[PDB]
Amino acid sequence: TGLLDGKRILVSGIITDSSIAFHIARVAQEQGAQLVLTGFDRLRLIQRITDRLPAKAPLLELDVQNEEHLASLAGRVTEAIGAGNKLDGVVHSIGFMPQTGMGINPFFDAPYADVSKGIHISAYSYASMAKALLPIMNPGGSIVGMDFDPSRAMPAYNWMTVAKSALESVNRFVAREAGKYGVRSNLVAAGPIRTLAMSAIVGGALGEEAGAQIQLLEEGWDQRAPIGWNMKDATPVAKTVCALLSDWLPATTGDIIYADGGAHTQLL
Amino acid sequence: GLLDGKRILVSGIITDSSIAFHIARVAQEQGAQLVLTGFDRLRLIQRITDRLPAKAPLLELDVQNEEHLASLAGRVTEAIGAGNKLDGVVHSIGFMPQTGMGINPFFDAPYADVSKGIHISAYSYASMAKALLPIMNPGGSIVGMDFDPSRAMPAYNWMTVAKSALESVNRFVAREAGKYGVRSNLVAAGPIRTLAMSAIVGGALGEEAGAQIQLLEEGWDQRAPIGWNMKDATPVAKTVCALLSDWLPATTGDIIYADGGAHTQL
Amino acid sequence: GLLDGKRILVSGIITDSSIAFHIARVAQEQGAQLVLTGFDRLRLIQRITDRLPAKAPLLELDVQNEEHLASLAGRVTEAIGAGNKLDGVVHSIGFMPQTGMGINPFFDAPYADVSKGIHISAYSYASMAKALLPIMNPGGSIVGMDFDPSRAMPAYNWMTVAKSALESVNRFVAREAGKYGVRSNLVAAGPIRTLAMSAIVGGALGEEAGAQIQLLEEGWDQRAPIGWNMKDATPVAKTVCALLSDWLPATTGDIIYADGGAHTQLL
Amino acid sequence: TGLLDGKRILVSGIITDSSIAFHIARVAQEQGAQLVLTGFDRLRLIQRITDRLPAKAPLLELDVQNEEHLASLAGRVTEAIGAGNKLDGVVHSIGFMPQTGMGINPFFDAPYADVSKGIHISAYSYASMAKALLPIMNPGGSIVGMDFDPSRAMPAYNWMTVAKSALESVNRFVAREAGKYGVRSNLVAAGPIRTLAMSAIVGGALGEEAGAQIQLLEEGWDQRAPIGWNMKDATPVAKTVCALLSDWLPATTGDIIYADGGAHTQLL
Ligand SMILES: NC(=O)c1ccc[n+]([C@@H]2O[C@H](COP(=O)([O-])OP(=O)(O)OC[C@H]3O[C@@H](n4cnc5c(N)ncnc54)[C@H](O)[C@@H]3O)[C@@H](O)[C@H]2O)c1
Ligand SMILES: NC(=O)c1ccc[n+]([C@@H]2O[C@H](COP(=O)([O-])OP(=O)(O)OC[C@H]3O[C@@H](n4cnc5c(N)ncnc54)[C@H](O)[C@@H]3O)[C@@H](O)[C@H]2O)c1
Ligand SMILES: NC(=O)c1ccc[n+]([C@@H]2O[C@H](COP(=O)([O-])OP(=O)(O)OC[C@H]3O[C@@H](n4cnc5c(N)ncnc54)[C@H](O)[C@@H]3O)[C@@H](O)[C@H]2O)c1
Ligand SMILES: NC(=O)c1ccc[n+]([C@@H]2O[C@H](COP(=O)([O-])OP(=O)(O)OC[C@H]3O[C@@H](n4cnc5c(N)ncnc54)[C@H](O)[C@@H]3O)[C@@H](O)[C@H]2O)c1
Ligand SMILES: O=C(NCc1cn(Cc2ccc(Oc3ccccc3)c(O)c2)nn1)c1cc2ccccc2oc1=O
Ligand SMILES: O=C(NCc1cn(Cc2ccc(Oc3ccccc3)c(O)c2)nn1)c1cc2ccccc2oc1=O
Ligand SMILES: O=C(NCc1cn(Cc2ccc(Oc3ccccc3)c(O)c2)nn1)c1cc2ccccc2oc1=O
Ligand SMILES: O=C(NCc1cn(Cc2ccc(Oc3ccccc3)c(O)c2)nn1)c1cc2ccccc2oc1=O
Ligand code: NA
Ligand code: NA
Ligand code: NA
Ligand code: NA
Ligand code: NA
Repeated sequence: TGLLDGKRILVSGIITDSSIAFHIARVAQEQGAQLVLTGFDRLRLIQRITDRLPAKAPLLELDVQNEEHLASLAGRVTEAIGAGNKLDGVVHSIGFMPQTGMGINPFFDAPYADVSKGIHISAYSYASMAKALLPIMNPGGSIVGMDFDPSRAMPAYNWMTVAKSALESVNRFVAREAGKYGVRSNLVAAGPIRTLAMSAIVGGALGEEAGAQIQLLEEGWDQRAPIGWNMKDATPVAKTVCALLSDWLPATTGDIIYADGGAHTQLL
Repeated sequence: GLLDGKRILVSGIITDSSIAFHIARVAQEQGAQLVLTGFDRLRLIQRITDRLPAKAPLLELDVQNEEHLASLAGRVTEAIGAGNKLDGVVHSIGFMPQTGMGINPFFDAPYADVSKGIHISAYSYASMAKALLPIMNPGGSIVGMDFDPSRAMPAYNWMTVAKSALESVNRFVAREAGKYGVRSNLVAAGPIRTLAMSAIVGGALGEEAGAQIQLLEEGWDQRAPIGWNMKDATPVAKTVCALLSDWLPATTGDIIYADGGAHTQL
Repeated sequence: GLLDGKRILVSGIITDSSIAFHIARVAQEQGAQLVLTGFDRLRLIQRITDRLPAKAPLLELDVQNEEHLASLAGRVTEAIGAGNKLDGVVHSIGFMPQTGMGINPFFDAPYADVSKGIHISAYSYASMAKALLPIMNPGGSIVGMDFDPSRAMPAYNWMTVAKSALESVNRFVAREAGKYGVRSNLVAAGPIRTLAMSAIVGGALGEEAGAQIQLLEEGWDQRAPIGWNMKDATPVAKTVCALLSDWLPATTGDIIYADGGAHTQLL
Repeated sequence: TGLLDGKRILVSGIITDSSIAFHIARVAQEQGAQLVLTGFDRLRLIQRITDRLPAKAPLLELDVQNEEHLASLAGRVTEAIGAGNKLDGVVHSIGFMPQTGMGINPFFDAPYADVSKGIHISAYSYASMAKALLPIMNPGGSIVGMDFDPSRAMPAYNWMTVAKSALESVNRFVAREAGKYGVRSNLVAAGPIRTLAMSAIVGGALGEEAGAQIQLLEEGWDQRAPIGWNMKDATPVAKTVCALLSDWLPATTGDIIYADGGAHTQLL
């Protein structure tokens, strides 16, 4: 009956009820999965959000820049799911880039310390989480990360585009490691969705250009997408992540699935 | 069932090893009601499809025959009932004359041979979509079979060119299908022992067929981080069923790789 | 001269706006000795090729005509003199019937029309390489013209499919050409005002031809970091001459984009 | 006469006479270019090596991680070429990755501080040099960087593959900035060449397998390449860089030219 019945899945990246990770968790629970959630920094606020999910799920703290949190993660997950049990899926829905690396801030003015922090959180941490969690994953398992197609340069995304290009490369090497465990590793390249990162990181960096730039982004995406695109609806993206967490894409690994309305395949 | 209540047309069954046979079997296991299409050997195809878990009507369809295409939607509507439409369409059809394959020199394939292969293998994806889109429901899905042609390779020769054209046709079919709320995608599969692999590819390789196919399988399984078994079409069938389902609703004009991850590695 | 001493065959001249006319002009300015091929209206084509800076023999070549292809190497050898070989070949040929283009419905193009377009626009790149590789020197270069078909777009319709096929053919021609020490590559150009743009692409757009080309050009120039001028074929002709030269000796089966960098960007 | 007659070009990345940058400089000088060279750390060795070039060229110190070197670079180059003169070309031929990020060292065991150093030198510095040098470049100018095709994961290249994926993305954004000055930015993806980085960095990280792994790489590359490939010959790569520095690829920017014998377009 449920697409993920009997599956134990770790979902990182919930910060608000608009987070892509919130919708992934909601859809996964609706489909029978038992979740373990991870949150960063504002744990009291995150628990208030995760209480809105269909079912209870333990929340563990994880700052991906914190070596101690990573070294303890597998043990804390095992305590949450019970000794002897393993995870079937892991969702990396994490990203960050300082303001200097985004929007109308000049591309050449982002200092390396800022870009490095963004690449650490947005790309290297996909390898860090796989390293910590592969030893407690079952064969047939699935690791999924979130991508924003960085094949071409574009306005505002700036250094986050470089971090996503690095993340696509990391995913191909993580697939080589995960294959030793019978585990798949893939990214879902989503179209634009109204989340806290889009408003607070992207929107805040666009300044007086946010209104026009985001309208043109939204309109162009919906126009290029042969089936349209609704930036207010994360459900099609959440369903796609759940398809990769399921047993229905068993031969796909080190790859990118586009949940973008088909926009990347069209010029206009 | 993943496809409960869905009405899906599946083309391309010729034997019980056909990729379409496994797609049809998995779709039926998942609750789909099928309409099947077959080319030329209707008596053999009926005997083969009697091995599927459930009954399904078999319609004749030669994609080079304009009359078959012009009458196809009406014949499908008769099989599924007036007022009912399809939710899914699977194109699992290919052909290339021997001159366009194997050890036969690339430059020696005459255009009449290449053209026949492009007609059946690439243009017909647009033909089947033209015939069936008027009888598809919104939220529907059209899926075609691909073999990654982004880089030249031994033996695949002109079939590589037909698949490159098929990928381009798929992106334009997605533009037309979107007007109906329908998705169009290809599944690029790794190598599977089928009649086309043995008769068409192996036939054109001559004395080197066994050795070249062994080298292809071993190399594919090595490159693929999760391995690859050419004797098992089930992972490819499951991937097609995922695209026919409501679980990839935002993917269109695209290519899903069901190849063990081989295309992403060296 | 970049091409001093080189003997190069250039197909595809029909008007003095043809991308092939500008490739031939820049190649002659750079010291190359040319052999030209033309289709159908050879008397008219000779009057156009008389506008080039230097004389060049003009040969008839309809790429759908097996007899023309079978005699081509002998006719080229007669034009350049026995004992000499070609260093370069330029394929700057394309055609698609109206049904396969513009506002005409993508599904209404009959296969006979699409097949004719694929024959002329893609298979012929393999035909010309088959006919001419036997009379090419090591270090030589075959160049074809492409229009980036990696993503679908309005109006280009079935010509996009033909260019996707041409890209795949080019990778296989590189395998054959490598046996002769010859490179094979395509140049994916941005939009240039030529007879095919006006008569074929524009012809199939009905009343929207002007609006569509102006919007295509504006968007292309905006997206291209160095800009794009659709009235100037010289940057494209120079790129083809770079591939015909000895300065890209390790590039084959590939695509070089002379499009202002538009394909690598979004606006 | 010369392909680069009258052009003033800065060339970074010479360490030995096998460096790709040494062959780029030699071919550029044979084609009439006037060079300014930059070197890192081993200036006494670099000066002796550059004395083997066909013509004299000033050598300037440049450590791309040193902010003071980058801030003074344009003034130092202007002093070398004369006030009132500007550069027509810039060649970035710089790369580094700590041993943990390469060879048989496990992908997951490379600490972020090591990956970050490698990404700083190998990818971010392409944007650093463009920021420093664009104010002193003429319209019609050209910036070229060196790439190794990272579109697919492969043995041994490990985190350097991630740095090159990031560099390709950086190049597309440097093209947007360089276009404001009428300057092109592109990468050359070269096949394998026996250089100090190949022997000391890649070979060093392969341990006891260095000889066999490099032999298989060379043999396979030459087999896949329709026109073949010679790892002992950097001249085809140097000529390709000179073609991009010339006026003969005037409409190509934010792009990647493959000087790899055509290997990337084939399977065998
Ligand atoms: N919203 C979009 O349009 C969109 C599109 C494509 C891809 N994505 C990607 O989806 C993912 C989720 O982003 P979102 O849009 O849902 O925004 P969001 O703000 O809801 O989520 C971003 C998450 O990253 C977490 N994070 C930041 N630093 C962290 C750290 N040190 N350790 C652990 N977690 C950390 C934040 O706490 C937050 O939960 C990101 O990878 C983003 O790049 C988003
Ligand atoms: N077998 C593989 O390794 C493999 C891998 C990737 C993709 N594919 C693709 O999968 C598809 C199915 O091939 P397969 O391997 O299952 O082989 P198969 O021989 O089982 O199927 C090929 C089918 O094409 C049909 N066909 C041929 N001419 C036709 C026509 N005129 N009208 C209608 N149908 C026609 C045949 O009747 C047959 O059913 C093809 O598109 C093939 O290129 C196969
Ligand atoms: N104009 C553009 O914007 C543009 C952009 C990118 C690529 N291209 C490509 O450049 C090439 C040249 O086109 P153009 O734009 O210069 O237009 P054009 O009309 O000047 O040239 C097209 C040429 O194809 C020739 N041709 C047609 N059928 C032929 C046949 N049977 N045999 C031999 N030659 C035949 C015509 O005679 C003509 O010389 C084509 O491949 C085209 O697709 C054009
Ligand atoms: N050798 C190959 O097979 C090959 C193939 C493709 C691409 N490449 C690329 O070509 C470029 C040149 O490498 P190579 O193979 O000639 O090796 P090399 O060892 O000759 O050159 C590497 C250079 O990087 C310089 N460098 C390192 N850290 C630096 C810093 N902090 N500041 C400034 N310069 C610094 C070194 O001083 C050296 O000159 C690199 O980007 C490399 O990745 C090499
Ligand atoms: O990327 C663009 N603008 C910025 C942008 C991207 N997005 C989507 C998104 C939101 C939040 C994300 O999460 C994050 C987390 C942490 C840190 C930074 C982002 C994220 O990864 C992606 N929303 N706004 C544009 C692209 C574009 C493409 C085609 C044509 C025109 C275009 O115009 C644009 O403005
Ligand atoms: O493609 C290759 N060889 C030929 C080949 C392809 N296949 C898979 C297949 C079977 C039948 C197919 O169906 C059809 C139907 C109708 C008409 C032609 C084929 C089909 O499309 C694809 N099996 N053998 C090779 C690729 C390769 C890649 C990497 C390294 C080495 C390689 O070596 C190869 O030999
Ligand atoms: O009208 C459009 N596209 C059609 C097109 C293509 N070209 C360039 C070209 C010319 C002649 C060619 O030569 C040939 C020769 C023989 C046979 C067909 C074409 C050729 O290959 C390519 N010019 N117009 C578009 C309108 C648009 C408006 C706004 C934003 C984006 C857009 O994108 C479009 O692509
Ligand atoms: O990448 C590979 N091995 C490692 C490798 C790469 N290269 C070429 C190179 C040398 C030095 C470089 O400069 C640098 C500078 C600073 C820091 C690291 C490297 C560089 O960027 C690239 N030589 N050995 C392989 C690729 C591969 C592809 C197809 C089939 C099999 C394969 O097997 C391989 O072993
Ligand atoms: Na749309
Ligand atoms: Na494997
Ligand atoms: Na569906
Ligand atoms: Na522009
Ligand atoms: Na070779």
